[PDB]
Amino acid sequence: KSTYRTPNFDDVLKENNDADKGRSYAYFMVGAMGLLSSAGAKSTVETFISSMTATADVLAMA
Amino acid sequence: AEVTQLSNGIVVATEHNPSAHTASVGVVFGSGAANENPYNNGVSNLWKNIFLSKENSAVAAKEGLALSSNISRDFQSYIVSSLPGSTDKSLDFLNQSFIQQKANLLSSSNFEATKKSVLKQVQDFEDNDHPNRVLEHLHSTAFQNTPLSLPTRGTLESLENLVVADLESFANNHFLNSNAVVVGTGNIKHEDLVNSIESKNLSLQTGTKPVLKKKAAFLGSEVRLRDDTLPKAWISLAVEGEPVNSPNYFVAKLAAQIFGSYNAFEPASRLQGIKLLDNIQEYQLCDNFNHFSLSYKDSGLWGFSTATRNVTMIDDLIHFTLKQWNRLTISVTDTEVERAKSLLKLQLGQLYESGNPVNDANLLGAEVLIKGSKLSLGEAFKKIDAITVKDVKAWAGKRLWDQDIAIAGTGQIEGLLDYMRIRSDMSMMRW
Amino acid sequence: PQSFTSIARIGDYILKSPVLSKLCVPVANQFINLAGYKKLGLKFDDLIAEENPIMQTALRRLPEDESYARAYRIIRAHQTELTHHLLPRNEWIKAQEDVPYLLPYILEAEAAAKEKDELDNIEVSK
Ligand SMILES: CCCCCCCCCCCCCC(=O)O[C@H](COC(=O)CCCCCCCCCCC)COP(=O)(O)O
Ligand SMILES: CCCCCCCCCCCO[C@@H]1O[C@H](CO)[C@@H](O[C@H]2O[C@H](CO)[C@@H](O)[C@H](O)[C@H]2O)[C@H](O)[C@H]1O
Repeated sequence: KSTYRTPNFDDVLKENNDADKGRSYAYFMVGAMGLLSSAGAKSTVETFISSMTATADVLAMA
Repeated sequence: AEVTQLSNGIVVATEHNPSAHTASVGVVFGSGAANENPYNNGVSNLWKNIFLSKENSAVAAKEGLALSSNISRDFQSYIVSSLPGSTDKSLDFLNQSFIQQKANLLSSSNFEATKKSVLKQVQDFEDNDHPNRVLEHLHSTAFQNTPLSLPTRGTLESLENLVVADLESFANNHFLNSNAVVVGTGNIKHEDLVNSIESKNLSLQTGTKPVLKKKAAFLGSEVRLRDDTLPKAWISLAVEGEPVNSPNYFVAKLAAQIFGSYNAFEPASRLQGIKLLDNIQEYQLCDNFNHFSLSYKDSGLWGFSTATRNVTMIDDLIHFTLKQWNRLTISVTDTEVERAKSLLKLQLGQLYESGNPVNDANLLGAEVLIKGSKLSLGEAFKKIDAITVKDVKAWAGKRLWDQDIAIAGTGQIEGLLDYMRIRSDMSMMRW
Repeated sequence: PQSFTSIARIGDYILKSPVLSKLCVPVANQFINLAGYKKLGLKFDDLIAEENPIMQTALRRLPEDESYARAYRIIRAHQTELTHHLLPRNEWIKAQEDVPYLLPYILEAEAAAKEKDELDNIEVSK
């Protein structure tokens, strides 16, 4: 079989609907994942940092 | 003095050269490998060889003529060379081969002998010509299932299945007056040629238009022909480029000139004003590389080819090269653009102002078939000098930045990383 | 850090000036004798830090005979140093022998590197 005769990929290849569908979907997915991870990371860092602030039993205003 | 173009039924185009000592007359058809199918692929290449067959060449030689033929993707040519005086003898041979003869050249013994000849020819190319074989596979994967994917020499499978009838079918469908241009280059006048052509009569399939089909499409992909028994790794990589007559035709050619060509064994080549050279010479990442901007009627390919014995550092070769390409979009300098202009002009001048009539014949015919005329260096140079840094950045941001690539490689390519690692390098992280 | 092209520029200026030459050279001679490298069998050029491209280019271009000689002086200096002794007086490098054998190779390499940098950053005035 000739190496010039490329195998069939039609079952996975998108039709000529829009050349940016794959890109836009992928970039939204990656962007939202980056977004929520940043928010998660921020909340996690603050959780630890705030554990070092004055505890509830030492705020005695006497 | 400006290249004449006359039509009376048959479009005749000439380019008189007073300094030329020879003359070339021939016919260029606006059909090439891109007009074949996967099953008759190689038919044009077979035609070229029967035209250059001994019987046909001996006849021409007796008359003091030399035959030349070139099979391209968009076009096909058949040229006869002779002294400036024997210019009419060329036309007779040309007329004979494409009007009188038919069953003479397509005889059982000539066709079979020619077929056997191109078969061994193509087998040798696929077996030994690694850099060109790889470039052919780049086209194949980049434009797969599209006209532009077919190799110009044809494939062994389709070649061994070809019969005289296939040749005839192609000839009847493409060797037409409406799909042709008779060219005249070297030392010859337009009137001398037009009157000698207008001297004869007939038509041979008049008004008949060539067959039509579906347009070329670029597909981000790759084909890997690993062969660990070969001494090097040969790689070709490219993005969708510019078709002929594209508004960015020259901007793309200039962009390719920025990174240019290189031969590690040539002292002066190592001293070129190419920033990529600072990165690749320290650990000698390659033996050579050459950037290109291939242009066709429906599409094009912009990228480079390289050969290397440094099989453990292929990832660095590719990485540094693509990082340099990234620069065309964000930081290419004015001097890089100015150096490219000068060298592009020299390249075109060497291509168009070559001392070869056959070369001029091929270029003239191909261009007049596509745009009806041939652009002059004077106009080309003006367009080139008008290109700015902003034009290069605008073009790169469209064709290079975060764009799909086509890859082809053979030899010791274990070190060539996966598609995505290479594809990710088409851009840089930004804030 | 300071280039040899710069050291030579300043130095040559002092040397070509009858006034400064009479005032600086004697001080330099005492500075060199107090340095003591010659007492270890070394020439000043043997002292130049070599872990940089300019020096590696210079050392590669140094003719074989001188390269073998430099190797010996460096090795002998290390051996003498580790024993915490100086070489016998007759083995000390004489002032006449304390020649800048590597300097011309260094200056040439620096000039070439400077030009490459200039050419790499040239501006075009249209
Ligand atoms: C580094 C060790 C911490 C990792 C533990 C992960 C186990 C899952 C539960 C995490 C809960 C702790 C915080 C919390 O309650 O936040 C909760 C929100 O949690 C998230 O969004 C979690 C998503 C996980 C993202 C983690 C990114 C990785 C951390 C990198 C740090 C440099 C509540 O948030 P809040 O106090 O309301 O602002
Ligand atoms: C430890 C927990 C902390 C988690 C924090 C999450 C980190 C999120 C990082 C998010 C985005 O980082 C961002 O990524 C995108 C790719 O996705 C980069 O994009 C780059 O590549 C993309 C894709 O080829 C190109 O389209 C783009 O033009 C280019 O700039 C962008 O320049 C970078 O700025």
